[PDB]
Amino acid sequence: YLTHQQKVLRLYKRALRHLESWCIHRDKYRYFACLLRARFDEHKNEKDMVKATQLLREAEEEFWHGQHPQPYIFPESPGGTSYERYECYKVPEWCLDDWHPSEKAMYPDYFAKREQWKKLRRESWEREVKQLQEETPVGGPRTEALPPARKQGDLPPLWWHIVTRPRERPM
Amino acid sequence: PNINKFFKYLLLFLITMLILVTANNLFQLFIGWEGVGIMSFLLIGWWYGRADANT
Amino acid sequence: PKYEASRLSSLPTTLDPAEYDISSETRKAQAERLAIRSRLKREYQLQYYDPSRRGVIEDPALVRWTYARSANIYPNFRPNTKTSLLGALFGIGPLVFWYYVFKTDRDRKEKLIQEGKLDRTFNISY
Amino acid sequence: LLDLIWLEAILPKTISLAQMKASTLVTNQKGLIKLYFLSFLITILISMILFNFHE
Amino acid sequence: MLKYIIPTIMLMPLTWLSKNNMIWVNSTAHSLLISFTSLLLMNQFGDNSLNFSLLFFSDSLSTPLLILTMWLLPLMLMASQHHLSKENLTRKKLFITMLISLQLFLIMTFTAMELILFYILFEATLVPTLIIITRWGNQTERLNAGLYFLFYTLAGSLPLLVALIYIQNTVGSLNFLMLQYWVQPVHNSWSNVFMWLACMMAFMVKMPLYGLHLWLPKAHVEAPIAGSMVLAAVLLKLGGYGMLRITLILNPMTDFMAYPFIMLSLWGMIMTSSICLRQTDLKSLIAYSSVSHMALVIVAILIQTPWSYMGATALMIAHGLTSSMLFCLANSNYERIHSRTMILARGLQTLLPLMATWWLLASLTNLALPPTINLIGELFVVMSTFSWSNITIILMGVNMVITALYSLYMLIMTQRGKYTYHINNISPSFTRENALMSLHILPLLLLTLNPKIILGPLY
Amino acid sequence: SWDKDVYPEPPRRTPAPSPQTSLPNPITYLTKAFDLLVDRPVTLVREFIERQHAKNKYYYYHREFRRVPDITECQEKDVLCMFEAEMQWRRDYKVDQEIVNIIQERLKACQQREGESHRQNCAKELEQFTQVVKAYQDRYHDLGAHYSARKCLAKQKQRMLAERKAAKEA
Amino acid sequence: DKRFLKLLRFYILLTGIPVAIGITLINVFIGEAELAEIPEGYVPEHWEYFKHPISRWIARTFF
Amino acid sequence: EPYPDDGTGYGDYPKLPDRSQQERDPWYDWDHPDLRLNWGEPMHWDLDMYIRNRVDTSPTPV
Amino acid sequence: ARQWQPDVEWAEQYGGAVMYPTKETAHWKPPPWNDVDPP
Amino acid sequence: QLLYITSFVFVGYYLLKRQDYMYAVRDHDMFSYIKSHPEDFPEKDKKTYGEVFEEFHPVR
Amino acid sequence: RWQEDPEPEDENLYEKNPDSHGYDKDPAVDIWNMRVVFFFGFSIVLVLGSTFVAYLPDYRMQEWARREAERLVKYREAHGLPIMESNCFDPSKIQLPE
Amino acid sequence: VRDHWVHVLVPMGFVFGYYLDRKNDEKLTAFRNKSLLYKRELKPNEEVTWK
Ligand SMILES: CCCCCCCCCCCCO[C@@H]1O[C@H](CO)[C@@H](O[C@H]2O[C@H](CO)[C@@H](O)[C@H](O)[C@H]2O)[C@H](O)[C@H]1O
Ligand SMILES: CCCCCCCCCCCCO[C@@H]1O[C@H](CO)[C@@H](O[C@H]2O[C@H](CO)[C@@H](O)[C@H](O)[C@H]2O)[C@H](O)[C@H]1O
Ligand SMILES: CCCCCCCCCCCCO[C@@H]1O[C@H](CO)[C@@H](O[C@H]2O[C@H](CO)[C@@H](O)[C@H](O)[C@H]2O)[C@H](O)[C@H]1O
Ligand SMILES: CCCCCCCCCCCCO[C@@H]1O[C@H](CO)[C@@H](O[C@H]2O[C@H](CO)[C@@H](O)[C@H](O)[C@H]2O)[C@H](O)[C@H]1O
Ligand SMILES: CCCCCCCCCCCCO[C@@H]1O[C@H](CO)[C@@H](O[C@H]2O[C@H](CO)[C@@H](O)[C@H](O)[C@H]2O)[C@H](O)[C@H]1O
Ligand SMILES: CCCCCCCCCCCCO[C@@H]1O[C@H](CO)[C@@H](O[C@H]2O[C@H](CO)[C@@H](O)[C@H](O)[C@H]2O)[C@H](O)[C@H]1O
Repeated sequence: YLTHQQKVLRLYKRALRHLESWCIHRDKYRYFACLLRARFDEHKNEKDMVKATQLLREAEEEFWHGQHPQPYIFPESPGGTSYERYECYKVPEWCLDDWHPSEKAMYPDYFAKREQWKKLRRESWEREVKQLQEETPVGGPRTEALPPARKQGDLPPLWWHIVTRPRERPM
Repeated sequence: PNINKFFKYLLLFLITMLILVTANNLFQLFIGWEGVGIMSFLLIGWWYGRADANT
Repeated sequence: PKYEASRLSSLPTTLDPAEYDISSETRKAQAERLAIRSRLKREYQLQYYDPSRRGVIEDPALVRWTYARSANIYPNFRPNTKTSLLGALFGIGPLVFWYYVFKTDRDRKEKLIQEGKLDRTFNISY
Repeated sequence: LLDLIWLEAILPKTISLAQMKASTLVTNQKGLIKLYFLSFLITILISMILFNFHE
Repeated sequence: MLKYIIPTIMLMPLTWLSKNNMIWVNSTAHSLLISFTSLLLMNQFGDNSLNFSLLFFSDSLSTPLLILTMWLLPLMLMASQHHLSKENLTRKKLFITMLISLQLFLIMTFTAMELILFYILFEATLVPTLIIITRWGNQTERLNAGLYFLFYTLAGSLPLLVALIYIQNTVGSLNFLMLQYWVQPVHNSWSNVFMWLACMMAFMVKMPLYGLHLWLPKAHVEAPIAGSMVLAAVLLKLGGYGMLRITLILNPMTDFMAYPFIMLSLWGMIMTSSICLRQTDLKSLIAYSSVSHMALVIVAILIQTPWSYMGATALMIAHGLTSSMLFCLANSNYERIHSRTMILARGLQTLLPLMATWWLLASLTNLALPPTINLIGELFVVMSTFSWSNITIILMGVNMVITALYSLYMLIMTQRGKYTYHINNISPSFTRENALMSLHILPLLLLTLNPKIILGPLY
Repeated sequence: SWDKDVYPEPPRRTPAPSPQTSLPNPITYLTKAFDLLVDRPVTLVREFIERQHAKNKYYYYHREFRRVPDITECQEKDVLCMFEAEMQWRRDYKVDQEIVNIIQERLKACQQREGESHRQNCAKELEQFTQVVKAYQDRYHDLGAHYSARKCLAKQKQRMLAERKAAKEA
Repeated sequence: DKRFLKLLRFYILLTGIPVAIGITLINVFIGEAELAEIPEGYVPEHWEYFKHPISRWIARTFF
Repeated sequence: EPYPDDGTGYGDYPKLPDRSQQERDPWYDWDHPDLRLNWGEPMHWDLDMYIRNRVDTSPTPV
Repeated sequence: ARQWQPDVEWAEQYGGAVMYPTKETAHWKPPPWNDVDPP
Repeated sequence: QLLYITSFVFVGYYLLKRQDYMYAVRDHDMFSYIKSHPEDFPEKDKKTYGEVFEEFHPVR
Repeated sequence: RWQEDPEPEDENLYEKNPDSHGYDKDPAVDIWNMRVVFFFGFSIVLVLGSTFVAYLPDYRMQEWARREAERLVKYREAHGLPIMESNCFDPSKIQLPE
Repeated sequence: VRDHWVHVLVPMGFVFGYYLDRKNDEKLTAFRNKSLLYKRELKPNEEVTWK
């Protein structure tokens, strides 16, 4: 499902990250990052696709042999040490509807503004559904892409759970 | 946000270990023995939204 | 040294020979797979984003799974050579194995007690 | 294998099957006076020749 | 026992003559009062049991079982009144009448002096229980659950009736005090082997013994919450109470007749513990957890040692509160998401903080964290089975590992991780639900301060 | 408070302070502070409580059980006699459990008191524990959960039969 | 959740405080019984074989 | 593709690849991010064994 | 979900001539509602 | 409702009278037969448990 | 197909009564149900019940047995008797077979 | 009170059951002050040892 170009660029990024895991020191990594870029550059203009696929196929085998068994992972990336760390603090917005009236009374201005967002969501829903109906082929949607708002005064269909989603550091 | 619960758990961790260390009979020792084990479960899995922490 | 896949260590996608043989038939299949996913994603999203919905969006896929893992098993069970041997070996076998382990151990212990050769000097809790 | 299949099969499922088959044998009668009274003749004959209920 | 039987009976006119909107208030208030008076049964003596009359007696075994029984009725009423809200008045009063009648049969069952009187009340409990399951369960499978429950019980219980009537002919009495003195040894013969089986199989089915347990996961998954609570908390213990009494007259034949059932139980507890690790229905997981716990009780009763009988008593009481609490916890989720699938609603600790604390405490008692009476009971059985044979420690120890894994797997799956995005009706825990959980866990943990009252006669 | 004969304690030998340093002993001052800040106030509260108790003196008693004929004197199936013999046996069983518990407490106290010399210095207590555990095991071990005077008597008669047989052939 | 815990605390203390006070006053101003030999020709009541006043009350009243 | 028609009780339930949920793309916008499942997709028979807390089948460097 | 109660498909299980259909009783029909057969 | 109670009680009383009479007759017949045939109902010689041998079955 | 009522919508008790204790729709009945459960459940049964259990008059004779054991140990040791004997019953009262 | 008379039903039932339980004791006095363990001479004012 990834094109040839996408596969080659993903291999380049992945190989540089494992290379940086081996080198550690910045000056050393710069030296070998340039040598590695030269190898990708040596075949940049290959035109016979059969030949290029063989090059990519072999490069992936070379990457597998030489990968770091413990590559650096950004802390919040999947598999990182802080991945999903703050999920226990992410509370969905609908929980606020169940607050006791004395709890809402502590934030009169926040809850007035929240009531306006719910009004906006309600007034916009039927137009959002209608736009999706009239823009979707007869069989159904063939990709997961969603359209923008067309008319002025409309909102992009299916926006609520993207716009009102929890903050990355909710506390 | 749950720093108070964190300190309560650390103190409970400490108490169960002292139960373990001063126990004069094997049943009292087992109380501390399993106490520290369960307190580790709750503190290792402190960030319970992270699957790796629960694992 | 080529990758040797196992049950618990799959073959990496980048080393899959078929990941590069993407023909017009395979690309057609991928498009059809994405079409189903997009169709289901839209059905879910129209309920998920509905401002007037309070409750649980029932998932037939989840219902089918829990049903398949229980209610549907006996109706599709056939007693044949395979299920009989596994039934006998796994259900009856362990019970016989443990009976002899405990019966043998207890017969030996009883014989020692009856001859005063088992040390029970301070044994008064049972 | 055990709980959902064999432990069901060897007791409740087999016992229920036998009763259902027996019921059909008993109740699948033609409603014919001739056949019922014929079985009476066999019953009386067997009662004497085979079991000696008349002694 | 008339001071308990009669007020229990009076709960029926109380419920039927109450104002329409006060049936739950009145029945709950007065069943709690009856439970309070049940503590008067703690007048136990070191040598003699408390022998009220020619019909009823109470000793250290039946007393904790009585107090658990009378404690559960108010808890069941609290647990039931929400899902019964839309039911019409007469059908609510009928539901409460079945619960009261079950309590009446149970307190008479646990105190009956004569084994045939015990049998009749032991069997009367089927009727209200069956009615509760099949009339007020939610799903189509409740009708089949009622049938499995009914005929598994009667398959073993009718042979028990023949054996008991035979014993009275031979001995002259089924009075338990009489049998303590007129008991004679059981000799080896095929006649006595089947006498032994008729005397024990009815109780094995109710425990339930591994291999005769298939009815139980059906009955729970289909019963309403109050049916699940009394089924798990008390009705299983009829079997344990039955064996603890009837084994008096089966010696020394139990020396070898126990072997097949100890093997089924020792292996069964590992099989049913492993099963819990792959269950998809939360109610079915808790049901299979009961099978594993009661396997220890069967082993404890069968090896017949003072330590095993004390552990069996403590285990039965402790499992009663823990298991009933777990069903109540699972039901509280069910009242919001209307599904028993464990994986459906996750990360609930984020949404219901205090309820997650009840989940943690119920889990820790289920895996027998010391010094809970759950651990005390299990440990006493472990100590006594080791003397029976040292190798049992391998099986008992492995089962302890598996019990922790599924107890905490259930906790982690439903309480931790990320909440399900589309489940947006998780309203805050009601005061009623929180009070229901505390009335399980608080007495359970308070018993750790004075375990002797739940250790039985062998104490 | 308790009978010293039942719960013996050897006479206590404390060495006298024999310092060989010029530094003050921090424990001595702490000991004095404890007696002033903790012991004296605590003693006053107790003395007040003892005054109130002295005003309202009343007594309780240790129940005494007359002996009744034991199971050996009971005719077969005579529940009225078996019941009293059985109840007496059950009371004696509970008492013997506590006798063993007293001896075990003596043994445990000796082990702690004697420190590193406990192996040599607790021989008398270990002997008495060994003998009482043997007697208790002979009476009560292996009876089962459904124990009784009848089963205990059957166990004894089996033991007497074996001891007679060994004695005769010897 | 906070309301429940406040209610749970209130109702436990509603009787828990009077009981804790009541026990303390009984232990101070009544005190336990002192063990004594049975005077010759005396038959104690069954509740006189117990030491603590609350235990004696329980035995006398209910048992 | 259904499971082989022995007498084991699979019925027509699909046989899906025996892969842990850890192997799925963590950057895709899953309906159930913790499980890496989409609503309405067929669940593996052993899904509960393949959650990210249990059996991992991910490729290994060795 | 509200408590399941029998539907028409469940009810018709009990509206036949026999509870357990067989090859022999396939031709059986329920008798007249008022027990009267036409002349 | 009053006549329902009265009718049951009225019949129940006479049924209870006949019930007790039949059981009194059963006992009367039994004791008279035991007297008529003393040879079949001798007084068993009773031994105390000190004399009666019972095998002991340890639970270990 | 047939004429059947639709499944009713799930009703949130907090909607109409934000102070609901979850016992009843009627706020007055709701409060009374809460009070009886809490007063009888916690104030009475658990507190007084726990107190009652705490002061049971020597449950099952354990304290009497310890006092009696002390008396026998004292007497037997002073008079030079064994603390315990192997024979529960006097042999002179037993007749052995054979 | 016509509004709160149902609250006597269970308490009265306990009192009645208590009374009936005591009544049963009076039918089981065959061995009162006659057991070998507890038999004793009566106190000057005592009519029975227990009831
Ligand atoms: C071990 C001692 C106790 C053994 C007791 C065994 C006797 C039978 C107990 C259960 C009887 C229940 O009565 C009947 O049982 C069968 C299965 O058993 C159920 O039938 C069930 O299995 C059959 C066959 O798989 C299916 O066709 C049916 O759809 C399903 O509901 C009936 O719906 C139920 O009406
Ligand atoms: C230990 C001795 C215990 C003796 C207990 C006796 C219990 C007898 C229970 C009733 C027996 C008949 O019960 C009947 O069983 C059969 C199959 O089992 C069920 O029949 C159902 O399953 C069978 C088997 O697949 C199908 O062929 C049938 O189409 C289906 O309806 C009936 O729905 C049920 O009504
Ligand atoms: C000679 C023997 C005869 C024995 C008869 C003994 C009982 C006689 C009872 C007569 C009174 C019956 O009372 C009649 O029924 C019920 C119960 O009170 C009342 O109405 C009832 O409504 C609801 C229940 O539905 C409750 O609040 C309460 O039970 C009552 O108010 C009627 O308004 C009254 O007319
Ligand atoms: C856990 C708490 C349970 C709460 C139970 C609530 C119901 C309480 C029922 C109370 C019943 C009291 O019943 C009655 O009490 C009085 C005390 O005044 C007793 O009075 C008698 O007690 C003893 C009897 O040996 C003697 O001292 C003397 O004969 C007399 O004082 C009666 O023998 C008893 O019939
Ligand atoms: C879950 C299923 C549980 C199944 C449990 C099966 C237990 C099997 C117990 C076997 C012991 C049965 O009881 C045993 O039977 C044999 C006959 O065969 C009896 O044998 C009796 O008759 C034979 C004649 O052949 C005589 O030689 C012998 O002297 C006499 O004892 C024994 O008196 C008895 O010891
Ligand atoms: C915390 C509240 C708990 C509520 C339940 C307990 C309520 C009652 C508890 C205390 C009762 C008063 O205590 C009770 O009175 C006196 C002591 O004064 C004792 O009685 C004894 O002393 C009094 C003199 O004072 C004399 O009559 C006599 O010497 C003797 O009978 C009782 O044996 C004791 O039990």
